[PDB]
Amino acid sequence: KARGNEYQPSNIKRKHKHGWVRRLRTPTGVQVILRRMHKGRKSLSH
Amino acid sequence: GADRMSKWTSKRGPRTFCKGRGAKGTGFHGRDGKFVQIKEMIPELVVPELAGFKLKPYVNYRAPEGTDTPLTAKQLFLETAAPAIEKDFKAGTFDPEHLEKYGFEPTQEGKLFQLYPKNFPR
Amino acid sequence: AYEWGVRSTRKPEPPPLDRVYEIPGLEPITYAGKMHFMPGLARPVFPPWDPGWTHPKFRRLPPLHEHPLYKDQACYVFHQRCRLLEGVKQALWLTKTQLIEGLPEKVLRLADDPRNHIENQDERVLNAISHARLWHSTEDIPKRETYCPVIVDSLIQLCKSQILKHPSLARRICAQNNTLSATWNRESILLQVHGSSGARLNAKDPLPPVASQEEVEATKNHVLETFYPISPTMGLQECNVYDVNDDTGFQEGYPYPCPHTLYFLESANLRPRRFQPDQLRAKMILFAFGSALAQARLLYGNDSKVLEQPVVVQSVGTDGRLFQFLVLQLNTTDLASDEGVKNLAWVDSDQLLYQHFWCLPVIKKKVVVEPVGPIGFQPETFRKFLALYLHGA
Amino acid sequence: ATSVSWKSRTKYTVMPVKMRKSGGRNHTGQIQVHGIGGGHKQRYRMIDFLRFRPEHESKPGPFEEKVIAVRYDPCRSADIALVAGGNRKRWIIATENMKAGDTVLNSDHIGRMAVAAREGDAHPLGALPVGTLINNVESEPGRGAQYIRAAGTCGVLLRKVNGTAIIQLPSKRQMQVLETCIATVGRVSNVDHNKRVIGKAGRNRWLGKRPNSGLWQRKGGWAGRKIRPLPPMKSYVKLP
Amino acid sequence: LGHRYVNNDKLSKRVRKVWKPQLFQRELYSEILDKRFTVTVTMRTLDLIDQACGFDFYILKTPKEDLCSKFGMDLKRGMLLRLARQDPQLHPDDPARRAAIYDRYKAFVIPEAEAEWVGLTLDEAVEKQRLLEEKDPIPLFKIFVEELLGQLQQQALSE
RNA sequence: ACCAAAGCUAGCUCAACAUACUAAACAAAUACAAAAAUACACCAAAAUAAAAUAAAACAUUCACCUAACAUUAAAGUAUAGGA
RNA sequence: ACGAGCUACCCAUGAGCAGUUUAAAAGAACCAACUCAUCUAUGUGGCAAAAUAGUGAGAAGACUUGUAGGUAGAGGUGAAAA
RNA sequence: CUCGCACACGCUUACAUCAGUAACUAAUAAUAUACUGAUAAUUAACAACCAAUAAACCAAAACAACACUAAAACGUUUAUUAAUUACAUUGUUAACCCAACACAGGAGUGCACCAAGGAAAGAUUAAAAGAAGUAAAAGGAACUCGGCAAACACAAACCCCGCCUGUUUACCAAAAACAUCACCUCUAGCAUUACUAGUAUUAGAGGCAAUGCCUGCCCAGUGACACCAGUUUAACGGCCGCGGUAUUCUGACCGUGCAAAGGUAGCAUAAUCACUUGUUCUCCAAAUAAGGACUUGUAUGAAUGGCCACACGAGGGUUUUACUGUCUCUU
RNA sequence: AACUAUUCCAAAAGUUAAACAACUAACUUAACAUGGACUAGCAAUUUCGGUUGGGGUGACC
Ligand SMILES: [Mg+2]
Ligand SMILES: [Mg+2]
Ligand SMILES: [Mg+2]
Ligand SMILES: [Mg+2]
Ligand SMILES: [Mg+2]
Ligand SMILES: [Mg+2]
Ligand SMILES: [Mg+2]
Ligand SMILES: [Mg+2]
Ligand SMILES: [Mg+2]
Ligand SMILES: [Mg+2]
Ligand SMILES: [Mg+2]
Ligand SMILES: [Mg+2]
Ligand SMILES: [Mg+2]
Ligand SMILES: [Mg+2]
Ligand SMILES: [Mg+2]
Ligand SMILES: [Mg+2]
Ligand SMILES: [Mg+2]
Ligand SMILES: [Mg+2]
Ligand SMILES: [Mg+2]
Ligand SMILES: [Mg+2]
Ligand SMILES: [Mg+2]
Ligand SMILES: [Mg+2]
Ligand SMILES: [Mg+2]
Ligand SMILES: [Mg+2]
Ligand SMILES: [Mg+2]
Ligand SMILES: [Mg+2]
Ligand SMILES: [Mg+2]
Ligand SMILES: [Mg+2]
Ligand SMILES: [Mg+2]
Ligand SMILES: [Mg+2]
Ligand SMILES: [Mg+2]
Ligand SMILES: [Mg+2]
Ligand SMILES: [Mg+2]
Ligand SMILES: [Mg+2]
Ligand SMILES: [Mg+2]
Ligand SMILES: [Mg+2]
Ligand SMILES: [Mg+2]
Ligand SMILES: [Mg+2]
Ligand SMILES: [Mg+2]
Ligand SMILES: [Mg+2]
Ligand SMILES: [Mg+2]
Ligand SMILES: [Mg+2]
Ligand SMILES: [Mg+2]
Ligand SMILES: [Mg+2]
Ligand SMILES: [Mg+2]
Ligand SMILES: [Mg+2]
Ligand SMILES: [Mg+2]
Ligand SMILES: [Mg+2]
Ligand SMILES: [Mg+2]
Ligand SMILES: [Mg+2]
Ligand SMILES: [Mg+2]
Ligand SMILES: [Mg+2]
Ligand SMILES: [Mg+2]
Ligand SMILES: [Mg+2]
Ligand SMILES: [Mg+2]
Ligand SMILES: [Mg+2]
Ligand SMILES: [Mg+2]
Ligand SMILES: [Mg+2]
Ligand SMILES: [Mg+2]
Ligand SMILES: [Mg+2]
Ligand SMILES: [Mg+2]
Ligand SMILES: [Mg+2]
Ligand SMILES: [Mg+2]
Ligand SMILES: [Mg+2]
Ligand SMILES: [Mg+2]
Ligand SMILES: [Mg+2]
Ligand SMILES: [Mg+2]
Ligand SMILES: [Mg+2]
Ligand SMILES: [Mg+2]
Repeated sequence: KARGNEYQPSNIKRKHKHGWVRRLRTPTGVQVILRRMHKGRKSLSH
Repeated sequence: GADRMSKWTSKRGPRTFCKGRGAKGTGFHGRDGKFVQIKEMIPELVVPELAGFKLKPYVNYRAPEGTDTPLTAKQLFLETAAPAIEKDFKAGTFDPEHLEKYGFEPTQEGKLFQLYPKNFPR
Repeated sequence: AYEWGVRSTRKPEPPPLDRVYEIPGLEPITYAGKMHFMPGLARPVFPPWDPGWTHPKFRRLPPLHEHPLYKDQACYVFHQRCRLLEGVKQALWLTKTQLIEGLPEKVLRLADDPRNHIENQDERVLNAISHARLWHSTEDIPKRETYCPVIVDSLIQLCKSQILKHPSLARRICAQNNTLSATWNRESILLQVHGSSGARLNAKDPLPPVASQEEVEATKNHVLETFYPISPTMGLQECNVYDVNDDTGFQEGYPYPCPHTLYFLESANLRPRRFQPDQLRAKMILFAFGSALAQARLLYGNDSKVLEQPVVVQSVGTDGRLFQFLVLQLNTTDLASDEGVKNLAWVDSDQLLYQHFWCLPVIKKKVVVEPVGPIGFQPETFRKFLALYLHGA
Repeated sequence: ATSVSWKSRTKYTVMPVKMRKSGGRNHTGQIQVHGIGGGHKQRYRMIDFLRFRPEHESKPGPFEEKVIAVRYDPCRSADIALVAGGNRKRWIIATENMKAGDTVLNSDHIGRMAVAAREGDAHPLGALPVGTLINNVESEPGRGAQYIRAAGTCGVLLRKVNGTAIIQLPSKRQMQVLETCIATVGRVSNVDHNKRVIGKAGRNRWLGKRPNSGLWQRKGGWAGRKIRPLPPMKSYVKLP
Repeated sequence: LGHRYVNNDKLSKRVRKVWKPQLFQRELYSEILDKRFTVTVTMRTLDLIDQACGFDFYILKTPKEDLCSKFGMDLKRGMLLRLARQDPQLHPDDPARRAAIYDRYKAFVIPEAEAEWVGLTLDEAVEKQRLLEEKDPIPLFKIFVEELLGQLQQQALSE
């Protein structure tokens, strides 16, 4: 009906989807971390 | 958009999220669900009697400093093992097999405080 | 045969061992040196781990056969929670016992004497029912787990109040959760009734035998019913580690040595977690029997003999709305043979203390049709209850 | 991702065991089978489909069991019976008139004289008369029953040749088996299961059946009334 | 792994195509290793064994690049070791058989230091060399004691 | 007269050289939901680059296009190509 | 590569449905909470990148809803509206 | 005037005390829960963390007496071992979250309907037009595409289409579209991850839409079975003419051509090319509307279903009553 | 093309006679599974010549 509230916060969902452990379990994720490390990001992951 | 930067802490999550602030565990969970403390895991402060002794938190200003010599393995070898070794080689009683009389320890696993895997905090 | 695991579930078979382990006289090179997995190197094989000092909690479970009490004879145990498939039939056969419909006439005479009633019976018992079923809790409709023990204890108190008139009742003491182990051998099958019942009323002085000799000798001629396809052991616990010693929950020199009444509550909310009335009857048969057998081997001894002095024990049981009354007379310590004198049991079954209960007024078309309280009340069942409590005096 | 199947329990129990439906999804999570999901919640009763199953390997002989109760099953169309003998109970598929408090024989023994067939009776095929009605039919001896388990179905023993039975499946196809294989004698329970009338779409949903698609497909060549000569006879007999 | 034209007309579609070797399960007997291995081989492998006149022959007589298998190289490392060692455990009961077999392969015999490094991946090699080089660093009490004995014997010999 | 305006520094760019090539900083904590001392396991893996585009369309083809061998010529020659 | 914290459909696991009418918790009836979104008027850089006011439909069911999981773009999902 | 207190989730100090506010936040001020600074603070009993392995148990929750069908969440006991020893660790503020905002929107649960929470108006004036409301003489749909909206009304009838409750295009379509009980075709003779721990009264792939009466003729083409023959239409799809005849219009009959069969029953100016505002009757003072009949519709028509019917519908049409500022004609 | 099923030849494992007449061939095939074909399914890539008293239809080139 009205839109834009699409983000409904959960810490569990957040850290399961985007968390450090999640990024490190697949080789693709590890490449994500690696890219951000390269670009010098302050936060590599959630 | 949540918070990425701020550090993750027990204050942040759900009820199910409990993460200590880094104190060390003193025990385990027992039968009744009640928690059991092991007297051995709780640090026992060893405190000497301070009353009868003379030293203070500060030093007199006119008292001199000294030439700064960092203690080396060598100097410590010379203040302890060197007099005894020279004494027993000059007497011909020196035994290259057992050095244990001079204070050398072959292995660390016997004694209470071991140096290499480092059994004691402080 | 259709096997019941599923390959997908069962713990995955070990990875096929590295090819370098097939070559004779060759030392494989493994990552075991660097203390962590590396690709490019062969998988190390390790000895089953032996932490030279054993830790009580984290050790592997000791295999059962290592126990000191281990025996090769399978012993069938009956504990508090076992259901018998054929309840009273099996119970009887394991107990070598004949069944009689009513209660002993001693008890009925004890029950029908107008002297033996409380002050106002209907008033007090309707109150104990209302209390247990409604008033004892803060909630609208209390569960069975609370109200069954509450009603049995309420009735125990209504009876206990009679200690004024017959002051022999002070010779009793109540006990909760005693170890009971009664081992006996029946027809090449080893049986042990072992466990805890809920509540046990003990007396200082024993109970007078309730069957005339005509009944005992008429019991000598009775043929035990048999269920052919079903083994009589069905529903018990096959057990390879057990002790054979006669044990009643008390040590030597116990001031109240003689078991009087056993109380069995069924407090569980769900139907399937309660006993069928029949299985309950079985339960209290076998447990009454063990309780008796214990004494019988204390006052006489392990020798198997017919008894010149019969032991008598009682038992009551409950839905909390439904009561099972039992009196047991143990005449025999030799159950090995089928052919001798049989023990006796009187069972008054399915005695309703009340029909139904309403904790809220039931309302139809905006009027009050049925008020709050019990529907129907049998003073009879409480009368029998009182009798069985009064059997000593 | 990966899901584990609920179908892991090693030891047989008569007690109902809890199970997880998965509407049509394979272990990857994709839809394999369409139109399945969300029925009533169900427990599962383990059924022993090997009818001849000696309790102990010590006494091999033909044994007899009592029927305790006959209960509805959520998992299959037939009604099932709780059956106890010796120290053991099991769920078996109930034959049409099987009732509580009953006696049922399980036998591996053939003989020259055949047998007068009751309902709950399980016999090897070779031991039966040649016109008998059979259900719960093994394929290879020692395998366990697969064929003819559905509600109110019955096959028929057709003939016996060369130490081998030839039977007629409910689809009216013929099946060749060793005569050493066990079958139960009779029609399976609940014969009116055919004539049940689902009243409302809701009722279908209770059975865990999601509606068909709304997409309109034109009928193809596969459609029409095809009259095919009945298929050749399946033989599970392995020739030397 | 490659591409192909359909019909072999250059003017047709160009299509990715991969040609796979036909594999067989075959058990082979090694003389020097006295064992039967169940191995997946090709018909080309069998023809090469045939052509080199023995299994063990084919494995000793072929260079690393031509076998292409880590397993072939481990087989070879094994029987090469068994040849340089003259390992008695080959045929424990019969020195006749043993000398007989060790005889025909005498052309390939290499010293021992070479023989254990033959079939190794660079990883396995680096590991091996790390293990031969493994030493718990020597206590400074030892070294200081030897310096002291040197000085004391040179103080004893100067007078 | 307001709003404004002016600096010349911070550093950068491109090469040269060069040793050789994952800087600095590690007390504790860090792959539980990274930064949470402490319990019986599992662990791990590879398959051709494609297309936009050029051919005035598009179908075979289309340099370079994350594979060390540079430089002066031979030579835009021999050859290859819906030639 | 990243996305199913919105939405489609599932899986686990919880939670709600008062009064009235009926032999009945019958995808019955009246009507709240609840869920939808009929018709009109407002509003149209608005309170709002879909709302407000009235009015409506369902309201023990193919019902609503919380939490945790799944399916991924040559795909998924779909009581087909591409 | 009334969305109140708490918890979960989520937010993270925005909370508290003192002081300050020229300017910065508040869409203005006054001053301050929101701007500034300094100083403090939520204390476990609630909550999180908080055993395995064998063994007996077929018996729903619904006030549970006992049952219904869709067959149902939730544990006892017995045995074997479970470090045994005060005080462990962590959540405790708020006026808060998702919507770029101090947003009339979105937000689970338990109790409350007030005892708790709050303020529609910065100050005036009382022009037009606009919004929201209350009332209205006589009339009562004459308004209008339509009784849209409104009403002191809150009733009855008849058609079309869909059987029904349900579902759908989040943000222009809620329907006659989809699904659906039922009926039908096809395809399968079977074992450890789907179907399915199932086994042809079963399971998939579809079609059509309950019920009732029915579902006519066609296998030549195109499919699909049968690897060719041959079989199949509740498979894709098809189901005709010209001439001569009863005094006369018609044509039972006659001739002949072509087809695989030549459109059967029914219904019909239809939601059905055009002709079309077909023709007639009823309804109205008056009707291209509505209903009823006639009806070649040469382009209806039988599970791409044909015909009747109950009940149902925020579906689309028509009548009557009543009601009314829709309108006469505005105040 | 790939892939999914079908059918076939070859590959691979085998098996039989010592074959027939007078004075070498033939057959076999459990699951995998390769090379080359066949028939379908599911698909992949690519394109909609121009003129035209606007385009389309017709006409033309
Ligand atoms: Mg957004
Ligand atoms: Mg962010
Ligand atoms: Mg927390
Ligand atoms: Mg919280
Ligand atoms: Mg404590
Ligand atoms: Mg099912
Ligand atoms: Mg059933
Ligand atoms: Mg269907
Ligand atoms: Mg359809
Ligand atoms: Mg181009
Ligand atoms: Mg160009
Ligand atoms: Mg182009
Ligand atoms: Mg390219
Ligand atoms: Mg050429
Ligand atoms: Mg979700
Ligand atoms: Mg209600
Ligand atoms: Mg309803
Ligand atoms: Mg509204
Ligand atoms: Mg209004
Ligand atoms: Mg409303
Ligand atoms: Mg309503
Ligand atoms: Mg309604
Ligand atoms: Mg998810
Ligand atoms: Mg494309
Ligand atoms: Mg798609
Ligand atoms: Mg459509
Ligand atoms: Mg924020
Ligand atoms: Mg403040
Ligand atoms: Mg301000
Ligand atoms: Mg609070
Ligand atoms: Mg104002
Ligand atoms: Mg005005
Ligand atoms: Mg107005
Ligand atoms: Mg008005
Ligand atoms: Mg008026
Ligand atoms: Mg008009
Ligand atoms: Mg007009
Ligand atoms: Mg209206
Ligand atoms: Mg009206
Ligand atoms: Mg009206
Ligand atoms: Mg409808
Ligand atoms: Mg939907
Ligand atoms: Mg819409
Ligand atoms: Mg919607
Ligand atoms: Mg609607
Ligand atoms: Mg709409
Ligand atoms: Mg439809
Ligand atoms: Mg029909
Ligand atoms: Mg119909
Ligand atoms: Mg037809
Ligand atoms: Mg045809
Ligand atoms: Mg034909
Ligand atoms: Mg008509
Ligand atoms: Mg028309
Ligand atoms: Mg037509
Ligand atoms: Mg059709
Ligand atoms: Mg049509
Ligand atoms: Mg109806
Ligand atoms: Mg509607
Ligand atoms: Mg209507
Ligand atoms: Mg509707
Ligand atoms: Mg006026
Ligand atoms: Mg295409
Ligand atoms: Mg191309
Ligand atoms: Mg063109
Ligand atoms: Mg043009
Ligand atoms: Mg033109
Ligand atoms: Mg023009
Ligand atoms: Mg043209």
